[PDB]
Amino acid sequence: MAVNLKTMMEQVAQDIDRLFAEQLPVPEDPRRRLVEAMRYAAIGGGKRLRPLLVVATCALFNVDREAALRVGMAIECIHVYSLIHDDMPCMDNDDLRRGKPTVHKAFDDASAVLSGDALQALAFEILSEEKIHTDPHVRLELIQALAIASGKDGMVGGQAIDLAAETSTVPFDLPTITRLQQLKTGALFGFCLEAGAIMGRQNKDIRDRLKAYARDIGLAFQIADDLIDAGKATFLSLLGLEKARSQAQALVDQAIAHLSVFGSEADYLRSIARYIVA
Amino acid sequence: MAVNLKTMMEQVAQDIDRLFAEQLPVPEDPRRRLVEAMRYAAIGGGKRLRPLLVVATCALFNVDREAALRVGMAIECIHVYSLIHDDMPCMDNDDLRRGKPTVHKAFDDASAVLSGDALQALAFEILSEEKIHTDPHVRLELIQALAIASGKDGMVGGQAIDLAAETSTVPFDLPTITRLQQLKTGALFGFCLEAGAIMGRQNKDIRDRLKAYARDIGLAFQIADDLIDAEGDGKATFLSLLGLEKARSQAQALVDQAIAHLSVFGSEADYLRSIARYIV
Ligand SMILES: [Ca+2]
Repeated sequence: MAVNLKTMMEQVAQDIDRLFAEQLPVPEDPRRRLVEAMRYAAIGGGKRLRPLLVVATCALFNVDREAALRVGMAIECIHVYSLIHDDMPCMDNDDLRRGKPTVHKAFDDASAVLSGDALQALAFEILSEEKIHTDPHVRLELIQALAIASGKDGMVGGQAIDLAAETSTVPFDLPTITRLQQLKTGALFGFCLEAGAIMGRQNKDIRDRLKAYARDIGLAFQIADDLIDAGKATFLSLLGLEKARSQAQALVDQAIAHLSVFGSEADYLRSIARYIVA
Repeated sequence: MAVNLKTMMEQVAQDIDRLFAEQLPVPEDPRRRLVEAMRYAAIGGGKRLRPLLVVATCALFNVDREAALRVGMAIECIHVYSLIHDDMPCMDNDDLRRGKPTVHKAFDDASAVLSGDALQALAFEILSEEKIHTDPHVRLELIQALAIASGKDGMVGGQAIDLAAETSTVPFDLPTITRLQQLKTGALFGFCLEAGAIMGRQNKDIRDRLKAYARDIGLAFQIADDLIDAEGDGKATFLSLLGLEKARSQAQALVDQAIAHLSVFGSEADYLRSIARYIV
């Protein structure tokens, strides 16, 4: 099961890379720097957790594979742009990323701002195209979901809470850092899973179960990260080492449990929760 | 015509303020600052030129007025976020915009980055809702058009060309600054006019006439801007390249050209006609 996953992963990574290169031809005009920055940030980089989730979820319902990949690129556009902006000096001020210089270092601050801005627009351009799905109602569902997942009630909202924690001398509580995770990383994860239910025209019960999986692995992910990282409150600082470890493991079990109404079609999502999140 | 135009402008301004206020409730969780930054930028502008164009174009056909206004809010999301990101120290460093301190000044740099980021997302959320149009294809057409108009092949692409001009010692030529305008400001104007055609379920011939109007007023607007800014005093501009007399006459000709695209409409197009003349 870990081998079928490790190879799904590689197929996904090379496909997303292909899609981005194809989506981002370098224009023969002064937009050259902008698009080269977009390609620099979007191509080659991450392990494509988000496109992977989209592909693995769409596989529950035998969704058109190609369209599933493009939805993957759309969510990855949002993820990548968020990283470009997060890395900037006024934010996390990071010099490196994938062992490679961040956009504002390789290019400049303004190029980082604009390349991120363009990638957000591109996510919606991609989702909007007819190749995604013939049912227009479907495409609208994906677009509304992504817009909510990306903005003030989603990823950016989470970024903002994180910024508030860093600039406040009042330590946050467990409910607030939980809400922080739900928005900062959980919104995009939730989109990945929900996109599958949408692409498959599934019912509320199935939609709810997939979003619960996303909810639970997202939290497990952050708890694990709060452990790996070792002044603001964290799951480690609030739960302590022992309970944080046990709660991360419990969340993984829970995430898998949400998929229990599925047969073996849900096996990729099971593996993702273990051999990646755990 | 200018009298009704002023009235429409004041009305659109009030409506857009109402709509943004309703769209942006302030949470008591730590997202408070983000949303207050969004409200600060979006509310109490602001001539709302882009909402005005949407409203005046939808008026050509039988489009629900509140729906037209919401599309106006959506395009204004893109415009406002673009100003927030443009004012930042990384870009133009403006501490002020029409007597109003910029977001990074009233708040901080990080809040300006995020409030702009959230506003771009908000534009697409707004367009996706059924409130806009019962027909799903109308909404999808608007969304596709906005994403193209906003990104690397639109507004941000234009922003990039401008940034390239400012950080190079090689003066751009007429073709390049023409492309610069088409993208930097022309793309959003194009959306405003095309949105009216889309909301009105209009044919390709009508859509093209409207986009041609946007193209012409957008160029005229930039030429007039190149003129205005010069009156109040080294990258190439329409003024530097064309010279004073040619830039003046071309701005004027472009207004006439913009209006001529509307010759197939009756008095319902008077707002758009006035707006074009106003852009001078
Ligand atoms: Ca600028």
